[PDB]
Amino acid sequence: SMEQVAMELRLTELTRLLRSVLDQLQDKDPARIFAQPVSLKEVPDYLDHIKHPMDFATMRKRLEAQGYKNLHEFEEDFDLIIDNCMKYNARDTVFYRAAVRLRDQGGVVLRQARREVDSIG
Repeated sequence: SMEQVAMELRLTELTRLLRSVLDQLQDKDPARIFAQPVSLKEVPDYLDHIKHPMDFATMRKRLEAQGYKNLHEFEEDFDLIIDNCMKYNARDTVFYRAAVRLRDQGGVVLRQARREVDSIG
């Protein structure tokens, strides 16, 4: 149907916008602390602590499968990165501190992407 096509084109454009958002968020993590999943070889007990792991590579796979239906779903995954880190790691660690900075600096990027998604429909 012509309707399924137009829907598909909207999803493609949402994907294009979220890709740019993701690149901007990932630049706020220059140390690459959140680039890849926490290694279960190196932290064998991680899943006893964190029930829903998340990282920027796993978000990127989901993105390119057009697996995000809206900005809210994307933000949920971004928030998991930060919130998992802040529970697993103590306050006085390079890891926790990096999460706090990513959170604070991402807020600006997400503030405007919420307006661009409402604006462009």
